[PDB]
Amino acid sequence: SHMAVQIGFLLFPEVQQLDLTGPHDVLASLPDVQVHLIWKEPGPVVASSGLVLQATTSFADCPPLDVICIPGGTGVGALMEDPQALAFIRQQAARARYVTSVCTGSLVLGAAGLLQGKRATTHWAYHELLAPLGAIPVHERVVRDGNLLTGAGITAGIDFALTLAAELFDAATAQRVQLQLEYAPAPPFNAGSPDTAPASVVQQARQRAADSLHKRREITLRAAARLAA
Amino acid sequence: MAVQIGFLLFPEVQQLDLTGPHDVLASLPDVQVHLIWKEPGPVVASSGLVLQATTSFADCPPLDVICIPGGTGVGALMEDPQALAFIRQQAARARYVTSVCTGSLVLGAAGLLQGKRATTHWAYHELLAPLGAIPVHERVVRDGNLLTGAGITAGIDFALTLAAELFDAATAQRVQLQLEYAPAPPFNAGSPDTAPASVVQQARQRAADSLHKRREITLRAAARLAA
Repeated sequence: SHMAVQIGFLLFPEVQQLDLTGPHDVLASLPDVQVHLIWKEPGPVVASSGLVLQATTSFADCPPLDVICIPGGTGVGALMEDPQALAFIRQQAARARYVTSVCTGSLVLGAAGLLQGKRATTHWAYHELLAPLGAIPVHERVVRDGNLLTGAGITAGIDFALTLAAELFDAATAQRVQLQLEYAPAPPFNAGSPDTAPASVVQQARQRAADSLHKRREITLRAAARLAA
Repeated sequence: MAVQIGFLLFPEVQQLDLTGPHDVLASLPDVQVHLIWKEPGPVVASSGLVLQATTSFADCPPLDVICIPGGTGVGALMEDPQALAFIRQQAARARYVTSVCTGSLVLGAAGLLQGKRATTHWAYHELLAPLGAIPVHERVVRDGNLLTGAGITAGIDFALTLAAELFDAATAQRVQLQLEYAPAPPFNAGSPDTAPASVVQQARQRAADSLHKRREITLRAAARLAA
């Protein structure tokens, strides 16, 4: 309807698609919501896995949003230095009811200046990059600070979206959606956190990310310098 | 030599049934993932999210794994002879025949659950028995080379289970850590056993019309298998 809650996800090249599609299916289950997928122009955008998604609106045509949500992925590094994307995020955040992200999407919020003095989380492997952007880093799965909600790595988007559902509506509605999604997880292994995974697995995860971390650290410090000037 | 994994992408799919497993499995080495429909091109999910099929039935390579997601659109598939014949064609040699949520009802309509242990979404579980399955109330059920997952989000648990079977435990653990899949749901309402009674009543009330329509489709599909 024309009174629908307006929810917008930034959809960018090399996004981690589950960061977006998990929350999307949770939030699209709520009453009278309209969901936008936003990029520089409508059309196909290819996720890091090769899955093709479709942006529904441009920055210029996007209506004022009640919720803005930034997913993460390999493509965040480019977004952290994209003045057009950062300007759009800041404009929408001025009036959004909730300003949100999943995984390394919080680094984009940081580059936009929206984490200064705020508690936030991100993917476990990139958590150290929050502090240079002014955030108070919190090692929890879903972190709230006022109208800022941030989720941790990839699959945390589902827990994040159920938390957001309860704030937009109420606990009963969020529970109904949880039941419809049969979200009673039973992972076959206990390796979802660096604290519980086998040490051998964590060490490989850290080394496989080392080059990306060093590159993102330099981008992060450039973005921080632009906030300081 | 790459492992060929195919998902059936159909109109009115529940997209998370597909996109959850897709991001898990596409993270593995030496795999190629296909999104299959009658023709390549856009296919709109039940939420309005637009996905893109990458291959037609005819161009799909022989699959190591076939996976049927669920959603509103399964009712049509259960009486679509082309889709059912394609599924049987690929199941004949696939190493694994699989589904998530109400995708197992499509496997049932194709005749592939006869005498097998299987699960589905909690609200439609009663429809497995008329399709010949032995219904099991577990989140991921394996019977030989058949793996079925329960409702929607069970696809993530299903996909990690499958990853370990295709490769090994260490490979599945690496992917689990990259996905930071250590869930901490904000409520305990993911199962009819644990949700408040008021929430269960509302969820059942909302599913009632779909369940009735699917009771009727299921009995026609079963009668075809019998005749």
